[PDB]
Amino acid sequence: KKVQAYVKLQVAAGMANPSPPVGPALGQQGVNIMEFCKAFNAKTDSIEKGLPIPVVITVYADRSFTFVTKTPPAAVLLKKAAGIKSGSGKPNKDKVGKISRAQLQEIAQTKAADMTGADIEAMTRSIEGTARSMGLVVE
Amino acid sequence: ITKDQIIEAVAAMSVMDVVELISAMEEKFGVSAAAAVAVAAGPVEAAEEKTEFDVILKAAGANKVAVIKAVRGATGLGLKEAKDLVESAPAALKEGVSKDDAEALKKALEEAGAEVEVK
Amino acid sequence: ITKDQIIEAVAAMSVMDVVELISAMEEKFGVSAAAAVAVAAGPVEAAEEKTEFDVILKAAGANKVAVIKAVRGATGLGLKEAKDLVESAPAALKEGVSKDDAEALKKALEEAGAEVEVK
RNA sequence: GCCCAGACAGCCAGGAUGUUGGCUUAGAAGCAGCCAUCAUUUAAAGAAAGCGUAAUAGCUCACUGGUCGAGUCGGCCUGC
Repeated sequence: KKVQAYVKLQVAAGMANPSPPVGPALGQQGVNIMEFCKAFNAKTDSIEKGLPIPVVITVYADRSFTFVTKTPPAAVLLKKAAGIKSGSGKPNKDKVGKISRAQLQEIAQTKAADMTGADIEAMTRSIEGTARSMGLVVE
Repeated sequence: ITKDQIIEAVAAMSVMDVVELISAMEEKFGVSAAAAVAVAAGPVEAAEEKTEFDVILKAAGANKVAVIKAVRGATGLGLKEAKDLVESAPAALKEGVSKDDAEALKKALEEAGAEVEVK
Repeated sequence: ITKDQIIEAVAAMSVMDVVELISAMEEKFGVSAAAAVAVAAGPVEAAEEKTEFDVILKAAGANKVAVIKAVRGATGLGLKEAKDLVESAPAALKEGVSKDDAEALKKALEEAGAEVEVK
């Protein structure tokens, strides 16, 4: 009851096994990789197959585990706003896509649940810095 | 001196010292390493006694029971607690509110016939 | 104690502290006799910047994050702020409080599982 | 150049979040190489100057707070 851990990263909705990458990790902390897989690609079946949502999961107190699929928007749509598949190896030199001022506040506000910054103008000047360092132009 | 004597040494100070202190908490190493104590000494109740404004009870007058009611409604203290905070006039009626609230609290108290001050 | 030593002592003392003094002097001597020290104590430059103790963090214990939260709300300091001001036990929590304040600040931290002293 | 309105160095504790940045690569996730090097929380924290791993991990530095309270640091020349 006292033995508990906590840690988890982003995972592609549908992928899990084999061991690498998700194998020894979160596999020697108490929970096995045997199940947990179908307990992942069975709860996230109604959204976008290509949506790396970082579901938060604890570890155990007995043997089992837990699951809490949270919420992409964010990170996503940003890569799919200026060619996600075809990107510039050396960004800054050239461009890959474009975005208007409207679609600058759009992705904004829809992620404030992770960006604690007063005023909306401060919210705009955050994804404008994260705007691009891998393709796409400001204006 | 122990850090548990300096923090207080400050509180002891007044607008004069705090300013003389902050004016003695800068240039030596620039406003940079000074901002620490500057932004810490700034929040000195006074300018907020939002902009921590409290309420002091100079006197309740002849309408003690009247002043008690106002206190029992603002602080929410019991009958015995309220009267004990009005008779000896321990001042500090309530602190932490804003300028508007305190200005309002003072008003409500004055209406009851009590003399209030705002540090 | 030498008069000069007393003067330096008072300068090292504090408001509420000298208040416990002027109050003790007022209770011992009287509002008339203690009026001398009362009118001399207040001028701790004066207007009262506000109010004396301190809130040193002897140890955050195992609940570091817990102690952090309390400090973040008391000093208004952000996350990374209380971080160090709680880990290495820099002590310096917030300077510019009195009994009901410092005593409360201590209580707030103690609740978070932090050992705090009041000197 | 930094110096007694608590720094420059010690000691204590941080040194983070998206991100294992993109590309490349069997693998490289601060730290082979190729280009960028912005943003976040905010007292500080370079998408990171070194050691280290097969790749991670781990250990330091930069920067800041507390304490320490004083000479310290980079640099040029000359004698043996």
